[PDB]
Amino acid sequence: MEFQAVVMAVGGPLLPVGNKPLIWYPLNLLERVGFEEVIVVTTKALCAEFKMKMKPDIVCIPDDADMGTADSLRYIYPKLKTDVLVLSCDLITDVALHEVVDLFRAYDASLAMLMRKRDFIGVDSTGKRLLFMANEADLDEELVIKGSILQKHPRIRFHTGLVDAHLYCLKKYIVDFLMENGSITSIRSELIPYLVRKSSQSLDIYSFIAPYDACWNACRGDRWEDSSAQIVSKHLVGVDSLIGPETQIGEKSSIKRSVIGSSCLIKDRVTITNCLLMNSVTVEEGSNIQGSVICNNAVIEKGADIKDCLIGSGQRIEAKAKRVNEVIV
Amino acid sequence: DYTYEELLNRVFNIMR
Amino acid sequence: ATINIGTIGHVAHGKSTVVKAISGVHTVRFKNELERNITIKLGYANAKIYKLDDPSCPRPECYRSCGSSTPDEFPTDIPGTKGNFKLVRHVSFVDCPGHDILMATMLNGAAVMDAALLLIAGNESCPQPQTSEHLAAIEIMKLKHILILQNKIDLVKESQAKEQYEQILAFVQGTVAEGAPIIPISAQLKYNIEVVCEYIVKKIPVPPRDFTSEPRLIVIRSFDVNKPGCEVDDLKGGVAGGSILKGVLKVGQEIEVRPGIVSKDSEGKLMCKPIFSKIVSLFAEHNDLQYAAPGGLIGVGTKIDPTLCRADRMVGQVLGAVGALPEIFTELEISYFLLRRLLGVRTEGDKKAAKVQKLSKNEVLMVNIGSLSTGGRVSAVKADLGKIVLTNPVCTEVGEKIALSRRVEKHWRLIGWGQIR
Repeated sequence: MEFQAVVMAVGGPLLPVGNKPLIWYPLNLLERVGFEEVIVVTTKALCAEFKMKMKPDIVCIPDDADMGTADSLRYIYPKLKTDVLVLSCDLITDVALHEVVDLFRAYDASLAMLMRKRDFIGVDSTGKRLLFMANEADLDEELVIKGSILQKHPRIRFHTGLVDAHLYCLKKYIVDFLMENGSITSIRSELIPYLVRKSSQSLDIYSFIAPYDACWNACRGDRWEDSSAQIVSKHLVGVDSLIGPETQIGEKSSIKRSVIGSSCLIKDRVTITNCLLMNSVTVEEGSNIQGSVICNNAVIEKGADIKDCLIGSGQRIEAKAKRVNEVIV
Repeated sequence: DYTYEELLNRVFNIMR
Repeated sequence: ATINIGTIGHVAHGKSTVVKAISGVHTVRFKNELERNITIKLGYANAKIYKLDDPSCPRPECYRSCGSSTPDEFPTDIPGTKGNFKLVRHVSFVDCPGHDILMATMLNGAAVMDAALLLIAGNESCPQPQTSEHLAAIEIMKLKHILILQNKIDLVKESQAKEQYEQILAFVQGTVAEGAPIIPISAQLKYNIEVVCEYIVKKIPVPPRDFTSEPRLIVIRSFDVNKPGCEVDDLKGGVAGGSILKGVLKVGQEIEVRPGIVSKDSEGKLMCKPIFSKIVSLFAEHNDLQYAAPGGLIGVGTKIDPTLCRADRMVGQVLGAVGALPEIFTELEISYFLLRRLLGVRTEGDKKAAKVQKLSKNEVLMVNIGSLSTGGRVSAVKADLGKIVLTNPVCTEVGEKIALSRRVEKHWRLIGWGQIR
């Protein structure tokens, strides 16, 4: 048996909706290979938009009001019996995911990580067996290596500048450790109980080599899709963009490094953007754009010149010769 | 008060 | 339980053995983290006071009146005499220390005490690092009986000795201290306790205190002894040494905390089902007086779920009587102002104290409502009106003790306050 997984809601997603919110491809390349009886923990208003998800499996699990991180696992505890995969939301996906789970099978281990595409993390010569990660401020103390763990393992390679993805190929031993030691928390920071060399059931502890997280994560939006579904007007000066169905397709515009959604009033004159706009965006009458992350329910016309000013929801503006300082929109 | 002036008259004859 | 008296001391002079010298009972708990120089809990003692043609301030021990705050030099006074010690007022000392980490402790047990005594340290530098910080949170809760409890000149050198206390009293414009005169003490030498420890009780009368009003209790303790492998019949409620502010708490007295855990379809705030609570057991600091006088502390024993009282996650919950006068809305407004410095560390740069970061959008908030720090994400908040956004439907009475915390590091900061309409 292997037949379950979970994704934690908050890191350590209500307002950010890129084309969709943070759930485009993780369910795709989680479910493009198997995984059709899954258990997702959720948290409210975001728990009831699950028809246009059109996933062949959705099982949501809510929680209490203001919770932490290990308590999620501790409350989904009474029904999970086998191999478990826990994800997070700080992820792009650009890799065939079968390799991390097959190496996690390949040592019969209990742990894993993702460290690929301030920051220090070590692993041996084969690239597989780790010690610990080092960060910018919790390690005000300098760096400590244990004696025997370097006496046996000859070298270690500290890595400099990749990103975490907070994957954990994982199994029942450490979740029993979490339910019995309940007060131990901080799943991102519970690395230190790893104990490669120093047990309630020989051990194997093991690893392998995204978004910017307050809520926005917008700058990584320039990403191809592995648009094509649009009412094709085929007359714009367009490159590196995307749009969905039932969208307004007018004329008189250039385009580069942009994004569009469904049901957005784009019919009158515009210029090039370098700026992403969600669904429900109304633009008209000759708009040159620069540096804007337009969320849902947007409207502007008659001389809008956006220059390095991202937006939000409830956009109410028509004319602003913009300076490059970003503002509330 | 008489206690600050009491200390400066009485107790600081042995104190630094 | 008539009058409380609160010593209030900021960073780095010592508040453990001086609490032992003049108050008697020192504060202790389990996994306590009790002090490093000054404490971080409410330093409370149990007192019964009597004066018998004697200026001294004795304890309920009725034989002598001294302390142990110095090893060498003992000036002492006329202590009193034996004979089944009497009771002038139901008084008891309490403490409120001055780090910035005890916002639960420093904000929950400060509006509920009655008299205040602000202390000046004697183990810090020539600049003043935290003198204008640790009664400025007590500024909005509006205590009245406030005094400068002048503390340390013992190891203090003469260049920084006799004039700089006036500069500290002028540097505390955010602290209500101009109506705080000086009755001095000594943290080491404890000289002449019969006048030094006299008018910290004798000059201080009853505060403006309501006798028979609603007990609108913000609670300070909820503790429990139910370790793995416990007894059988520990059915109790909040096992507390509980300072009350208003309302007489007799036997059979009624008191309600209306939200608790928020009701079904948790987007409303109230359903008409009051919370029935009959507090019989009340420990009057050495005795079981079931009839609790307002203002002073009494050892409170309620009757609720015992599971809910092990780890006190309920610092400052409003328990109010019948006649539910608190408000029902979830859009919290305040009439705030700002902290002018960004102080807590001493320097000569004026650079981290540049400005006051207001509310924003897509940006977090946290503020101790009483002593409850909730928050959430915001939508559109204006410039000079404080619209606190939250997630807890709570029928709290008046959040007139709030501290707008804000992250700059591992520790949060102090940037704001506010008075509820």
